Amino acid sequence: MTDRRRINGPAGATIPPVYEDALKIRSRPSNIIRKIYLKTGVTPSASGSAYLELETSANSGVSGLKLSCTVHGPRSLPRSSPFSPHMVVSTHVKYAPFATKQRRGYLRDPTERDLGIHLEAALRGAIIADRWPKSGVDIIISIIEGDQQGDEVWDMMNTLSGCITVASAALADAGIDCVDTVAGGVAALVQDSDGSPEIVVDPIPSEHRKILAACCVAYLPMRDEVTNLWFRGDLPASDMDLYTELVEKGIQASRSANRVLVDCLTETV
Amino acid sequence: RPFVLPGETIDPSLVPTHPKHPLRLGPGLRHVPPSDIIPTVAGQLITNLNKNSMWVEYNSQRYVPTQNDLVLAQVLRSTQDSYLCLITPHTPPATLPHLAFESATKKTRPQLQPGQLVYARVSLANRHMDPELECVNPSTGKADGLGPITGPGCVFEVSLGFARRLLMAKSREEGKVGVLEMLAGEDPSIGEAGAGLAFETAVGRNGRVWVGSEDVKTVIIVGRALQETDRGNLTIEGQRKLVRRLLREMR
Amino acid sequence: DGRRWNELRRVHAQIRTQAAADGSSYLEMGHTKVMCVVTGPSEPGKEAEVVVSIVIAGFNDKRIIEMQSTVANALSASLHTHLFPHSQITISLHVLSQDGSLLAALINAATLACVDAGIPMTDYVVACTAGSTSENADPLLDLNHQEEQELPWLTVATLGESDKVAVLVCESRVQVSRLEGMLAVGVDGCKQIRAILDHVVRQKGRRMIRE
Amino acid sequence: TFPRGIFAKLSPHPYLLRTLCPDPSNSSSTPQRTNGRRPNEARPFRVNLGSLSHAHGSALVRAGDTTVLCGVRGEVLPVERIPLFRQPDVNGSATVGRGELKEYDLLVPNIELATGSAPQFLPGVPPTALAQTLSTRVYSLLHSTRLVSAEELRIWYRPVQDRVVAYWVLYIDLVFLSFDGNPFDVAWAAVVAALRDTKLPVARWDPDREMVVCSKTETMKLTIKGLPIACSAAVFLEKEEKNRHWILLDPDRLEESLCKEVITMVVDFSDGETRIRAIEKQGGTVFGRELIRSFALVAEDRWKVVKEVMK
Amino acid sequence: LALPGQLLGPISKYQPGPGTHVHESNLYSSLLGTVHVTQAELPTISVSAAKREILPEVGNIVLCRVIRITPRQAVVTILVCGDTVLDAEWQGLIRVQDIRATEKDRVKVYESFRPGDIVRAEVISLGDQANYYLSTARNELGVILATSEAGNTMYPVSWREYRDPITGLTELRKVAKP
Amino acid sequence: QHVLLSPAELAYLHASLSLTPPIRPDGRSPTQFRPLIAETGILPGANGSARVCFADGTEAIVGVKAEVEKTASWVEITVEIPGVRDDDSGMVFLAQLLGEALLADGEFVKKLWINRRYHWKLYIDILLISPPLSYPLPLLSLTTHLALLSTRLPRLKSEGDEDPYFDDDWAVAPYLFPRSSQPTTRPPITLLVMAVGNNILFDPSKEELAVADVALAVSVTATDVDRGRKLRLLSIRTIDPPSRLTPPGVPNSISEPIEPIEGVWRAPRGGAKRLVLGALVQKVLEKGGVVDEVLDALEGVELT
Amino acid sequence: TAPEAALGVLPRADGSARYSHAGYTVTASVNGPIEAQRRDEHPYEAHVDVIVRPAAGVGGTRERHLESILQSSFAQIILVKSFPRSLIQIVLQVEESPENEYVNTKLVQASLNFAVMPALFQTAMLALLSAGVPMRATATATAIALASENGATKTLIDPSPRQVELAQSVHVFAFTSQDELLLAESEGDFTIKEWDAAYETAKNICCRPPDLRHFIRSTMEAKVATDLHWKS
Amino acid sequence: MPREVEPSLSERQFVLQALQEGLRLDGRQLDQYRPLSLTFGDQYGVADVTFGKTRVLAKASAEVTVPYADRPLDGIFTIATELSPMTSPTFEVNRPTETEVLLSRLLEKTIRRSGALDTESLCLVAGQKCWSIRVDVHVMSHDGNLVDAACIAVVAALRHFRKPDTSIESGVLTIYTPAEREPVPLSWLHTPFCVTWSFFGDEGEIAVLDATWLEEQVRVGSCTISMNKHGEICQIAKLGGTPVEAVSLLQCTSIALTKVKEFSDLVDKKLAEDFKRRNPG
Repeated sequence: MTDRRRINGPAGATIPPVYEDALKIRSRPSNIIRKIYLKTGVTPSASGSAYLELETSANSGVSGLKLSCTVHGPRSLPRSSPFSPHMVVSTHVKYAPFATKQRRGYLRDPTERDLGIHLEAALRGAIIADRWPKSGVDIIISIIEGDQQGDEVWDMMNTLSGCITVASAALADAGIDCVDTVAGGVAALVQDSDGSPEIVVDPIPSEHRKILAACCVAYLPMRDEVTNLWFRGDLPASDMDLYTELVEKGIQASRSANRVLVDCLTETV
Repeated sequence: RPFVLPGETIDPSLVPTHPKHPLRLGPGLRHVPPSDIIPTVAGQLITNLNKNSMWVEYNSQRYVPTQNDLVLAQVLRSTQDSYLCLITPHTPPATLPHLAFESATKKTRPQLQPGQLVYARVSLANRHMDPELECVNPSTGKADGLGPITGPGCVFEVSLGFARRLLMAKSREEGKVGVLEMLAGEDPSIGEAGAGLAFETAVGRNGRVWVGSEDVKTVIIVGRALQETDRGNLTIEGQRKLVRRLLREMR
Repeated sequence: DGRRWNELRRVHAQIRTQAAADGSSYLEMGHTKVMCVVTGPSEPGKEAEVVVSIVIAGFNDKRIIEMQSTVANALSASLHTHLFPHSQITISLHVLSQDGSLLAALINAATLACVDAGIPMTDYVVACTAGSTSENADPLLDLNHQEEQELPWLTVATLGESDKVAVLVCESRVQVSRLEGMLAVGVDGCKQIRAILDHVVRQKGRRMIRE
Repeated sequence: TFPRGIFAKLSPHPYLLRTLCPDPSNSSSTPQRTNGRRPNEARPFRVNLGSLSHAHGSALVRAGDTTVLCGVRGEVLPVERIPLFRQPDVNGSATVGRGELKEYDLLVPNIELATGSAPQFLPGVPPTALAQTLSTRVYSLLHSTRLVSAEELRIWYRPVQDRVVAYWVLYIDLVFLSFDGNPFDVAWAAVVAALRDTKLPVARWDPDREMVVCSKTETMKLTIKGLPIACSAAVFLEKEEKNRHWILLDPDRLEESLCKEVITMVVDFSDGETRIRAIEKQGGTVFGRELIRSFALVAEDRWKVVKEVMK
Repeated sequence: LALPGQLLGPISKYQPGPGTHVHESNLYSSLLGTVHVTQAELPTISVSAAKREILPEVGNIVLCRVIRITPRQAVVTILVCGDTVLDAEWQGLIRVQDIRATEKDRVKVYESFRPGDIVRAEVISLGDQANYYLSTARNELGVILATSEAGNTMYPVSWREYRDPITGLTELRKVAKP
Repeated sequence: QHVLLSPAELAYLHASLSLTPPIRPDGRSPTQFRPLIAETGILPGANGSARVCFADGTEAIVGVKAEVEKTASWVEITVEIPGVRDDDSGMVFLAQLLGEALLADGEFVKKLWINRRYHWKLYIDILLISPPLSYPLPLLSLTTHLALLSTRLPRLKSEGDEDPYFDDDWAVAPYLFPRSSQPTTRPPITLLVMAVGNNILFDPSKEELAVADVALAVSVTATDVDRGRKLRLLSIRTIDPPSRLTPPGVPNSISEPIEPIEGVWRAPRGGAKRLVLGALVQKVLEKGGVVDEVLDALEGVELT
Repeated sequence: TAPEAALGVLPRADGSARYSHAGYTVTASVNGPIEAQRRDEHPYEAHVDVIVRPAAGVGGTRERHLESILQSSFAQIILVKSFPRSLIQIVLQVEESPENEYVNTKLVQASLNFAVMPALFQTAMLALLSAGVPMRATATATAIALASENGATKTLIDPSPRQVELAQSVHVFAFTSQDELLLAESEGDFTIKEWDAAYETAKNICCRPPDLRHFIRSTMEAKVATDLHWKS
Repeated sequence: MPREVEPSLSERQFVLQALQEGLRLDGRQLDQYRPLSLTFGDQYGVADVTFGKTRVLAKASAEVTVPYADRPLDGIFTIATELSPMTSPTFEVNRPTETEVLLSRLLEKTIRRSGALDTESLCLVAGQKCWSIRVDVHVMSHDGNLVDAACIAVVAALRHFRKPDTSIESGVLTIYTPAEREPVPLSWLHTPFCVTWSFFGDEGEIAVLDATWLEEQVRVGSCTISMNKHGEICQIAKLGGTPVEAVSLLQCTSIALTKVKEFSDLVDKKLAEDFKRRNPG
């Protein structure tokens, strides 16, 4: 399978690198949210944009995860497409070629599309579509790095929280109406020296021995609403009271995340 | 006799510096802002001095509209104010006035079936605007044979140059195309003494030529002779030899 | 085996199988099983266009689209496509199991799906797959999947009882001589498969008019 | 009337002209294009390296608005998998193969204009022509430059006759977050920078495992040959006394849109003698023989600045 | 400089206006911008971003370039909205009946407008289609700038006609009264 | 999917569901589900199979086939909507949701473990025979659950330390997710919970879903009792109210209404409210809840 | 050794041509001003589309470059202005290329083929003139490749594919009838002084008082007179 | 652009009536097959076949690539047909066409089913090396039987092509550069050929052996028989058409073989005429 479009590697399949033959918990839970760096204006040509970075551990160890978002202004839709009084909102998320596993740009992996819908669900609620008929806003995120069967879902939740956080920033730089800033958040339940109960605001999966459950929320600060929530667990119904906390910790995480967004937007633009 | 290639300005001497009449310009010649005429196509120049025109003749198979040209158009579709037709395949569609046809009134209009063959005089040709085809000259009030075709017929493709010869009055002699007449039996040389055969011919600058006869056999014979001559420029004798050859194969 | 050449696999056909569809059909020839659901003549949100979609249940993309193109064109000659210009007709066919002669089941099942929908049909279009079986001659009407690998297989579709063939497809080699005997066999099979098909349509109607 | 900025979107070409050849003004009247940078002026390169953790080598090149992120990914290709392998001879005791890198396709570049890059370039569509033509250009230059040696990529068994068990395959993928400047110029410099930053892990075959193995805590650096750097420009002509011709270096997107002829030159000064690795002109009659030659002087100046940017 | 969602005011004190989304009787901003108030009728508040990318609204003057001229209509990209250049470009069509309300049947597209010209017109109505609709009927609306078929910049001589300076040829087009 | 509805009729549906008594269009109570006709073993040639039909008329056939693979993904889903390309994003998400429920069970994956270096793999193909008239996740969840129940995995006569061996006679094969009669796990269920204002409703109708204020998909698995059952929550996800994608209503004759008037339906701009989400989860996870009713009936369903 | 070509090879096409030189055989089809698919269409001026079809295999990314170069160069020659929205389609299929006996066949190659370019520019120009498309001027193009093994420099013209790989540097040039460079591309390690010598050597094909200018004219002359035999 | 050019209805009538009378626009009877010219390129493995106005050229490529994991034993053989914008202005690059899809599959089966090529001969190393024989069918001008012309070209091009010789030394295979070692012939067992029949009347009354393009748009349906001279038929493809009675179908197959044989004699002769010029002996 050689693209007529793109340069092709050797017909024989390549082999990944092979190496010759216990992280302590990073920080306090409530303020555990990793310090973030958000700047609007990363790309001018687009109506709006933003770039988000996160620190792998403690303060400024490395730039482990990096997001760049491109929002296109209210764009005239295709002539053949059916007229819509509501503004069409479309989200495209592509993992960069640089990840633990090489991901083809063409592939648009199933893992990647899943994020696009969630992000599409979070941003869609915030946008006011009734004010722009025959208009199509295209939100696009290209992920430079990932955070860092069961382990996969946890890593994914963190990337989602950042994608909804950059998007809110992007949507603001463009004149795209938003009921409220949408901030990403994460939460999870972990066990430490028989301390099963505690909830950590930022998962930090590798550090935790095992993670019982996790939630990713998109609270709209100033409006008591969650646009998107997705949670994986094996939680006994009798223990459901914690789920309420885990969800509530997530939105407490989002408010913290919102602070960066509000501050960057509020700070000199 | 002068031979030109694109980008080789025609020399000033060949141009007539006697501007009693501003010079009309023929195909393949372009006028730069200063009074210099530059060929735009490969071909042989002709002075046409008696006329106030210069043209360079290049035989191609694709027709770009020219006003007052006569075209063999086909009606694709109908619209409220107009009939849409194609001069040549893959052209931008032409616009034919609904009321253009002779004797037309808002109360009386001819209906043209989809896919009906139509003959038309080009009404306007502007690079900026899509072509428009008229049926009747407004002054005469008469189409003069121009219009839709109902007869039993077929349209055959032709090189634009061979088409020009047919449309030109001197098809025989200076034009050198007289196969149409040869098959007609007017000419003595054929010697068939057949008393002739009946064919109806409508030729267009679009490069597609209509031939219609009551007999199916008639259409093919005229056509094959016509088409064979285009593809291969034929010595009038060779044309004679071909018509006889096509005639013998006929039964 | 255990089947005489004249004999065909057991057939059970259901019409109006889908509770709520313009037309539906369920055909099982021996082990092979096919389900068809047809949207009624309808306009998407000149002659009408038939789309054929075949989905093979999990137990080659070129082979499928080739089969889709075959069923559509065959049904299109029988179907009175010309009557409704602006309408589109969609045939959705799903195969639960395969025992060979898959194409034949699809065209047969689809033709049963059409008559249910009420779309005008010039005639039943019915097909079977026959083989030569090598100068000894025992031409076979119904081809097992086992038998098709061993012996050359020819699939033939006819316009009902008439000898006319709308579709004839053979992807395995045969000598020209053997063919003349192979097609007639298939033709004989088609009328049998029409007969069962016509019975299925008639029996449902008798109950419908009764109901 | 001159509604400020409203005028520009209409009648764009003339607006560039007025600023290009200012009428007598109470000003220096230096030719200023809409970008604000004189024609001799050039966008300022800014390169930052080591950004991507996952890639073996990483490099970010910025030319104002335009930006390129390059990453070098190392993969090991078993010698048995590649068709047409023939064991090399370290030294010989006149026939040339197509090339170990070429026949084995050992280097696989790809330049990827982001959907985010430009209003012009958008997602969900097969690759745009400019993106594809640029990719091959980088490929062609990399093999003609001989920037990365074929020998360094080989993997040797080192038996206590020595033989090659496999070739390192180096994947180079680039992504533009934004596109407001000449594409190729920013990319090639990024590719050279990234290859320099590449630090493939030292690899040793284990006989008992029968599998090529890489060693943690082992670092080797690819030896890049030369530092070929490029500069590209496009001509603006006052046509829509021969029409005035102006040469525009490192063009902005708009300028690319209203200019029909471009030039790109690749030159290396490391040897101390000016060397022109590749030239390309298209779409105009402005770049005659005299203009071509002297563009290398602008290129030499561009080469001298880039080495300060690229450590 | 309020962020999206600042609680601008109680509905009683002020009235909803552009840039404001009102929920639960507490008006809120919907864009990051500098607020304004207009001050029988209560006051109106609005928030405006620092290109606005405004959607064309009916009755608004627009400056636009003609991609093509066609017998029944004119096809024109809406390059600019008054005081806001559009980074987002939406096509707009002008009808034959709309170009000049006087002498409607006599008005022809070819004579009124020509490709490559820039026209100033109102929005008669929303698209009812992919292409928005515009009209140059008002006397003030007309071709503001033109490029001759020869390519020479043309200077207006009369309201009906434009003159090419070097050619001396005159092309008929509607030109703006102002 | 994506049903089209007039502004008014959507306005009537929203209000009807809003009233303190939830006056639904069909008269079904919030808890009640619509009639369902199901069969198991319909699909031949599979370790497991199932088929289901709805009052809407939407129907599906789902098949589960497994082959041991050396210890890569342990469970694989494939969806084949007729008018949908495999590439379409919505389906991949839906498939993912279904997959999330099964894999997070722990018990299900544990059931699949055979050896440290060998593991059973479950390949699921979900086929919508009916036209995709309305949203399809509800049918897919029950269908997959049923087929999983029917799945028979051949018994392994290997002591279970050695490379594995199996028995030919299929009847010996133990049913996956066996019936109650050790604690007996139940295959996972994935259902959609809709909420109009304060009221919560289940088995949402296509016409109902359009007016949805909030919509969540909650996935639960239970441990049989051998106050009926002990239930466990695994996956929750938010399906965007199709409501947003709808016509606006012109008020009877103010860019945004200063006050929300009765007759006009405006696409619900905000997101879900925190209080609603927790209660919506509470109802589904309650003991004696709707979940047990559904799950038990599916266990009651005939097998092969 | 000497160029050989024919016009009207493909009857159905508005214009067609075949060119053979240096062991390169190209057959090209030109289609007159045509309605343009809106995505391809540019309103104010026409869009010229060039399709380069490989003799074997499928169109490479390099093949995408070879067509982009040809389009830009040929658009200046062609008079885009005359036909507003028309699409001019140039399609080239290479029947034969000089074999490299020294390496087995590799179907997909990423490098830019400088050696096929010289034949295409000459092939298309011949076809376009048969179409009659309006042109400001006519242009010819050849390629020069420099080899250093001999010492000093050896000039190799209309190079073969094995030659370009062995050669130190390759350079391709193209000249309008009004003698000016329309396109120039070079790859390798060379010096501008050596380039200027290649430009003046390349200049010879363009100006004469092989002989490219005469070739195009002569080839056209025979067809022109052949077409105009009817004048008699 | 309109996706398909449609013949003017007035034209569509003349051809139907002509065919009923037996007269043909082409000027030759219904049974006829247009004159065939087969010309081989000087380079090995290139063949250009011309029927009337339609020309198709086929070139054979044989790269060594890694085998598919599914079937490590068999090498890959692919026939790639691409309808071109040069063919007709309508056809667009990188966009599929109904005719283009069918042509490749029908042809591919004809060679494969006859099995002239050996999957066993193609594999070099079972694990990692296999031959990649290919033929690229280029359509130069589209009048009439593109399928029939491509088949005669594909079969001709394949036989003329020479693989790069292979020799195994010290139990190590070595693909030999052409200069290093002479080329190898194609190991061709038997030759398939393809013939297309077209029916133009309701009930399939009229049958035409070779169809002009104008004739091709009018005809109701068509069938294509693929037959080896000895009579073993690799493929039969009446994929769809107005119902044609079987008796006429069978009659057309016997006629086809008579047309196949005369094709086989020309191609074998043509291969000889060129071979003698290259290697006199």
